[PDB]
Amino acid sequence: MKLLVVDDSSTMRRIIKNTLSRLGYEDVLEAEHGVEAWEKLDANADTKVLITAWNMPEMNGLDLVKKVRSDSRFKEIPIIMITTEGGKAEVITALKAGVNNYIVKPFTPQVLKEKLEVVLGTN
Ligand SMILES: [Mg+2]
Repeated sequence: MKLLVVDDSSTMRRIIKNTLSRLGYEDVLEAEHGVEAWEKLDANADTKVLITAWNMPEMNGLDLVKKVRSDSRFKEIPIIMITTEGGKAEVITALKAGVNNYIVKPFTPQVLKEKLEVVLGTN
C-alpha cells in the first residue's frame, strides 16, 4: 500500500504522514508541488494512492489530478484531495477531474484520523 502525499505545506505533510502512520500506513512518499508529484507518480507507477492539496506552485493539484486520470496507468488510482478549498464549486470542480474523496482543511489531528479512516480504514 504505497501512498504519495503532495502538499507545499511541510507541517500539513507532517500531520497527514503521522495520521497515515497511526492508521498503519508506513510507505508514504512526499512531494511539494504538482511537478515533483507527477515525476514521482511517473517513475513509481506501483504507487497505490495519491493524496494531494490543490493550491501549489509548479502545478496545482487540480492539474495534477487531471494529468493522473489521463495517464493510461493511473485511471483507477484512488485520489484523495485534502484542501482549504472548502467551497462546493471547488468540490464539484475536483470530483469532475477525478478526485474520489475530499477532505476540507482545516482539521485537528483526530478529525483527520477519523476522516482518513473513512476512506482508507486501517492497514
Ligand atoms: Mg490546514
